[PDB]
Amino acid sequence: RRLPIFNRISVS
Amino acid sequence: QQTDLSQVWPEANQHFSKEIDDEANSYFQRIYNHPPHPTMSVDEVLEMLQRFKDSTIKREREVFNCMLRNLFEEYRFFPQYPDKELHITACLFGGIIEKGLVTYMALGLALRYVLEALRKPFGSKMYYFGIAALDRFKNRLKDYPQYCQHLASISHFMQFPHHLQEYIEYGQQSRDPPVK
Repeated sequence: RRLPIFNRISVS
Repeated sequence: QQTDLSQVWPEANQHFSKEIDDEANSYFQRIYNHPPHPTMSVDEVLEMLQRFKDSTIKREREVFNCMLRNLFEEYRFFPQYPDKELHITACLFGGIIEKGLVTYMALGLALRYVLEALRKPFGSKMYYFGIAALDRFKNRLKDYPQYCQHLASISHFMQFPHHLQEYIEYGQQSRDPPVK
């Protein structure tokens, strides 16, 4: 359910 | 695995869930932005969240709920955040506790998330998330003496900043430290 901003900053 | 904090912060009505998500996303984009992109400070975001939390306007409460729910559900990803954004996140997370924007279950969860971060290796990014969050709500520690006992029992408590050691130890006794 993640907001795009968190997908963006996260290094997975 | 996937945490779900919707019992504290309910999901938005389907009718405007896209717009609520986009608004929440925008506030976070601004808290993490750098010039020349639009920014908001942690204090500005906290001021807004205080207004929204128990607003009589549904849209404002919905954006509050969306922001807090997502922030808390993000905890398992915090170790993946770059150091700059993680620090901002820590200040926001500690400020939420400081300003009483979470109570009961969510307050206990917030405290637990800070404690677990402080238990990570000394000098690690999550250790520093813990320290930054704790510094924001240190004036509340005397209200949580058992929590303070747990903090003091951390294996590298002796490496915490001096003032935090004081706040924690006096907090165990339900007291302010000798100077604040």
